[PDB]
Amino acid sequence: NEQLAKQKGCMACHDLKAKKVGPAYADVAKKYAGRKDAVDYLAGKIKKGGSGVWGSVPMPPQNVTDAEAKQLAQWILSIK
Ligand code: HEC
Repeated sequence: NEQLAKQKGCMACHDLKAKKVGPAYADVAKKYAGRKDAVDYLAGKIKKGGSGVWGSVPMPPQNVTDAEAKQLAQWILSIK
């Protein structure tokens, strides 16, 4: 929803249409669509991190469960 992206700290480097540090959620959903692994793939870089798709900025790992992480990839996609 929204309170799940604040208490955690994902909005720190993200935002619907507020290009700041990380890739705004909106842009993240546009990068994928119809993929058969957009949930495991996204949530994958969510519970681990990495870089190379948005530049060289190496994103840090996060401490989230595969459940809330799955809701962040399914919710981020539902966002235009
Ligand atoms: C800044 C210190 C960040 C914090 C804190 C979080 N994320 Fe992040 N995220 C960041 C960057 C720089 C990137 C892009 C990697 C790069 O090339 O630099 C990302 C990317 C994501 C993605 C998409 C990755 C993909 O497969 O394209 C997701 C889904 C994502 N981030 C989720 C996420 C969540 C849930 C966070 C809170 C726990 C979070 N990020 C924090 C930078 C930063």
